[PDB]
Amino acid sequence: GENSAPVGAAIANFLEPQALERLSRVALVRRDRAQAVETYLKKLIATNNVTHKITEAEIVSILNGIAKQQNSQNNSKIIFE
Repeated sequence: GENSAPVGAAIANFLEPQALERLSRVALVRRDRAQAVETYLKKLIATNNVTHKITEAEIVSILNGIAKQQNSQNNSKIIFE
């Protein structure tokens, strides 16, 4: 209750009921994917990105990217030298 936000409560309220259930199902098979979804939300809110939440449409799209992200790659901002 209240606006305490221990650690995961702050991000738990930034999700959808239907989307939350989906994340639980995927985590059962691939926890790595579900871990990135929960960590991604906290990353955006903790950083500054707080203009939208994660719905069933967003969670499915991000989940697909999460699995694809782990495909032997580590270049994002270090490609200018």
